[PDB]
Amino acid sequence: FLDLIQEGNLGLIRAVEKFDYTKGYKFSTYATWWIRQAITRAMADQARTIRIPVHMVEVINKLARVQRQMLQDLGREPTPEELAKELDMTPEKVIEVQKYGREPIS
Amino acid sequence: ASTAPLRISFAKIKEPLEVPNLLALQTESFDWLLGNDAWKARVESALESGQDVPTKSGLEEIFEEISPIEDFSGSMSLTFRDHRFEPPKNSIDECKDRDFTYAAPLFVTAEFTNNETGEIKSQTVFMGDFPLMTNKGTFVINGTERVVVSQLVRSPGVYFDSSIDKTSDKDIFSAKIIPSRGAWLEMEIDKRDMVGVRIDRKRKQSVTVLLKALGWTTEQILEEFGEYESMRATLEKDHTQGQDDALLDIYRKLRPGEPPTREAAQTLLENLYFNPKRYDLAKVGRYKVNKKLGADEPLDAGVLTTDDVIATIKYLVKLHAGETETVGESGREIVVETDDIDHFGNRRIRNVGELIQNQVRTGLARMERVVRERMTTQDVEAITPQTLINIRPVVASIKEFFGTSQLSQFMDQNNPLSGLTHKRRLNALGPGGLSRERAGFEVRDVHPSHYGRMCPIETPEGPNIGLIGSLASYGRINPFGFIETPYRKVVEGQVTDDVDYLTADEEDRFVIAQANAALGDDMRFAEARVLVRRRGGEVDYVPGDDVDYMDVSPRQMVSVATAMIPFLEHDDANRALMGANMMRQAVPLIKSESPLVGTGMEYRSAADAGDVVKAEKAGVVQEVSADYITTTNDDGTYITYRLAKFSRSNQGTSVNQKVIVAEGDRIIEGQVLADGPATENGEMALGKNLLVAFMPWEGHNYEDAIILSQRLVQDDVLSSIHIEEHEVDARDTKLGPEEITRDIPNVSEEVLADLDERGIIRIGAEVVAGDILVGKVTPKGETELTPEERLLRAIFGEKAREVRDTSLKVPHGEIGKVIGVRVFDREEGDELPPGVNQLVRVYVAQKRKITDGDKLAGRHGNKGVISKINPIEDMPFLEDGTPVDIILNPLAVPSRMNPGQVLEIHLGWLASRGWDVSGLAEEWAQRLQVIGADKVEPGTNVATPVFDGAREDELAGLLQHTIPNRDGERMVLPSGKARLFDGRSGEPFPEPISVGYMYILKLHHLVDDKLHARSTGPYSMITQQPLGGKAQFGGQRFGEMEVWALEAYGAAYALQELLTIKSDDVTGRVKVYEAIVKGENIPEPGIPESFKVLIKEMQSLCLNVEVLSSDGMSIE
Amino acid sequence: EGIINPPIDELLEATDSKYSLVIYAAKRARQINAYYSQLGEGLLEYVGPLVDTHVHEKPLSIALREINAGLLTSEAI
RNA sequence: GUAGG
Repeated sequence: FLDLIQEGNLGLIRAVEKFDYTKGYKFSTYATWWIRQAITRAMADQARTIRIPVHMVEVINKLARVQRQMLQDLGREPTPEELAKELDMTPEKVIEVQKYGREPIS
Repeated sequence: ASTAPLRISFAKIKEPLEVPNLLALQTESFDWLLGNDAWKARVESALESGQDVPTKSGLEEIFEEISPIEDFSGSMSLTFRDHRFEPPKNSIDECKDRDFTYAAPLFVTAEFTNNETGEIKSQTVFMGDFPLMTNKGTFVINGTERVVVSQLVRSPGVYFDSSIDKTSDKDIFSAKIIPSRGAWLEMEIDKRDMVGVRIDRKRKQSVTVLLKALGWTTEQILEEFGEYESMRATLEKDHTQGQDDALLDIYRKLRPGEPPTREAAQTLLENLYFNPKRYDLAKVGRYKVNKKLGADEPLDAGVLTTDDVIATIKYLVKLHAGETETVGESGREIVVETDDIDHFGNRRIRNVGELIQNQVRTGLARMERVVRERMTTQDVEAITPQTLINIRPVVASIKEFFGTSQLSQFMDQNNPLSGLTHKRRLNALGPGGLSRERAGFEVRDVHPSHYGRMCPIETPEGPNIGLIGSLASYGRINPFGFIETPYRKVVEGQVTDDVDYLTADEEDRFVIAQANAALGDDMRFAEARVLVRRRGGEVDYVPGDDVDYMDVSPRQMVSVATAMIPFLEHDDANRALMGANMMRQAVPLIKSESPLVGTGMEYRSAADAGDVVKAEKAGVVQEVSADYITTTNDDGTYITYRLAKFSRSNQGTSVNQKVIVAEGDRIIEGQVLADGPATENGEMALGKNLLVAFMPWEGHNYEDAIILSQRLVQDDVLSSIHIEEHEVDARDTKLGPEEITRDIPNVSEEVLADLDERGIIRIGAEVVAGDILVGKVTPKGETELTPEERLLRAIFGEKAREVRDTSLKVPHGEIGKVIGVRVFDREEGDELPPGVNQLVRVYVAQKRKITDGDKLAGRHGNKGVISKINPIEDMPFLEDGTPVDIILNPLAVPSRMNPGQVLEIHLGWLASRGWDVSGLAEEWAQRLQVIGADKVEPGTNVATPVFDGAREDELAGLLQHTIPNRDGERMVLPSGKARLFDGRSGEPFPEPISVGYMYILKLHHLVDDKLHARSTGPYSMITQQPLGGKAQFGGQRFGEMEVWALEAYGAAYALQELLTIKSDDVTGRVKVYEAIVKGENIPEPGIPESFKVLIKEMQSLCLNVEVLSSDGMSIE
Repeated sequence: EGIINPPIDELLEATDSKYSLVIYAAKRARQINAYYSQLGEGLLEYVGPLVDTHVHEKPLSIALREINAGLLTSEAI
């Protein structure tokens, strides 16, 4: 949590370096975008021991959330081809990404 | 009537109340949790019968407890009014087979009502799969049968304590109010003659500042506290005054570093104690608090109130004043007294339902937090019940409980008795409770209150002694969570039929008689003098009509396992403890036989156990076959029961089921139709009944060892099947997929003789160590062949193909005949975990006979390892020529103080050859005639209940009048001994020896599993010392204590080899193996490795540990 | 024909210690074992078993037998 | 975790 706070501070100094009053709004609408950017980058870059690249990271999170949506809607484990279709990828890429998203066990 | 087979009874008093459902504990609690039809049926039955019962199902209780969620505006709300269940898709057997958590779907109707829209939208939402308890009280998770065990804990409420401080030279009194979930508050008085409060033990403080912080003013406090000088001294010493000043003082003390604030303080105290979420006292908590503090009917549910705080202040001060009886605060007059925590009144057991409810409540609280966050970050009119919830918390928490949780344990299926005693056990170890290291002398030992509620005999004899305990035989659970026991109602010195269930504390009020006490022909006491018990565990007597309750049966205290032992009163405590602990470890045999001598309760403990297969309709059987039995009821329903054959049990023993009922026999509902493991005619049978004699014999039975004939090996009397299951997975790796196939590389043709074309061994093909079961080959390894291998191949003209053999082989030291193989495939309909393409599991089943080294034991704590299986002729044979099947040292019996085994033996003999006693007219003769155990034929069983068992006069009289076995003579003398001819020498022994029948069981501590040896094998990774354990060819550990012994002798070289060559030195190990196999002397050991690891680690802490020499740097 | 075949007391008296005996017998057994592992290079410094030998045997038993017979000797440097 | 020592 506290490292996330520091990374948000980093995004804040970045955003205020790139803010001007020309925008006809408050700070809270401009800075928050860059804070979100910095936190997302940190969570994608230094979260996993076996580091994944950013593109694969968003692949993992998209797969996880859409799979959770499938479970919520259908209430059953969807067929691999079904998940492949909602993702539009192939089943081979599906098993690949599923294996790439594990965590080390101590 | 025909429930159980004929069994003569030696009981002397008729039990009024039959044993309840032995397994009600788990099933009723889970039925309450589900809120299914059975729970409501029991609730209405109790209500019409007048018995108290909860009308609110646990699941709907938790769902109603979570109030509709309100944002900062409170515009919208969500009500989870009703839930429902549907039949689970998978069958129990199917779930066991295919590794599926037996469960059913959980739908709840969520109603989203918004005032801003002024609209209600209803939708049924699936919250997640819910595991379900099968009819035998077992949870089938991932194909493994787990069980959950009730947990003892300290119930919430007010507690008080008095102690003596050596320094103070005076007593110190304290109190606490332990909640259900919230933070704990304590209250000490006269710590140094003053009073104070622990708010989570944050800092030193007084009661006066807390009272001032509350709305109660100083004047009224003096008025209500003016009769105790201690409180007057406390307040007059108090300098601070006024509510605000006390509030800011306590706020600064509790949370220093910030300026005090009135509203911040007020809301913090409200959240800490008066908010209904943080400090929700359970129903039992309030029920106990009102009685202990004397408040007459306070709020049924709710957090503590200031009235309760002042009431406990009064109670504490009154206890300090030395007063014993005092007027209750807003209540009746009550005793003030320090309470002992060990007392069973203050110990409450969470059953399965309560634990699952707590876990799902935590999950639903996580869900509430998540959905509140989402609502705070969600737009209006984009809100639906099906979208806002998230089912991840609930399923995550329920699975995280059913796996990796101490109270969720692996079922033990050694025999049905093991199943029962695992079901009923209460465990004090767990989360938020008495852990392993928290134990003390006081908690472990027995208490006067554990009578009829917890058997005091059977507990693990290991380090966890007394932290686990079995439930009593007649025990029952209170809706709050206390345990009750029945008691017969006695009035005006007579015995009324009605039975009332009493709890731990309520029993203290009255004085209860003893069941063993004699009762005359009339309903009145035979003797004016009679033994009774009263408050505090006192055992004083009170003659005449003074009692009002009496134990319903003599066997209340004893548990089911203990109550199996016959002649229990004679045995010591320790030996009955060991005996009960051992009956759980017996293994079923190829053929079972019921005990000739044993208590009459085994039938019930077998029928109530799930292993037997009992009918559920009263019909007629049409076709009988081993695989299935087909029956038809008069209504017209045809039911065919499947009998399991040779299915591996959890511990690795067969679960074969036999068939009893003939073709044309009638059936009454509930009748047993097939045996389980270790059963016969529905009666428990964990062992076999042997002939035994007591005499030392050549030193082959020295120090507890056992000698037995070879007739046991010859007739398979003691033989047990054993099935080992092993599996392999055709995993896919980076280089490619693995293939299970017949084409194995770099092997002879003969080894692949039993393998099928697919590469899977055939069914029935016997295997041995090193064999091949399924032929799997690695896709490829990066091969850089060595020059010698290249030359050899070129000369021989063979190709070193990339694929490598990694086939499963039979483990070393294991034999057997394959009985079953199962194959699962990815591309088929069957689903496997990710990556794996195929799984194959193979069974190997063998028939282990009794051999040297196998453990053996009886029911009275007498256990030993076999030491010699002599031929049939060498056994000292009785006068007629019958050999004695087993020989036992007599030296053990007086020393071990278990005389019962001896009595049993004589009675065992009496059961073998029957007794005839008619018109004898002696005292024991008349007792047998009235009991009905007067005429018996040979071979019929006998029943001696645990405390109503036969006396010695009856045994002596029966021995005097045993039926003639042959030639009109009795082979046993009236003393109970017989003349034994030697087997080897041939002459008769000098004096008669004691002989008779004894029930012997075969413990599961077999020799086959324990054996282990290691020339060389695997090694460890971080430090190369050989990894231990039989499952990986491990080396035995040479301990620090062991090295001390070797250093005592003055032997230095053996130590050096044990520490360097034989482990922890990779360089020298291969050299030593080379020297041994070549034939030269062993080389000179060098430095070990673990020292290098240690110096490297100590260098990493910024300590420059240098290995120097006297002449500068050293050579290493 | 046993580990205890040479009685210990005679060995002890000649050696004068329970530890000097083991070191000295072990050194002799090492020498004999290395001689039997010579396999023909025929170093002159090495010597054979003074007492007769069995077809299969352990060098230490032969060493202890020589000590009991007393044909060997020791001298600390 | 639980058995046996």
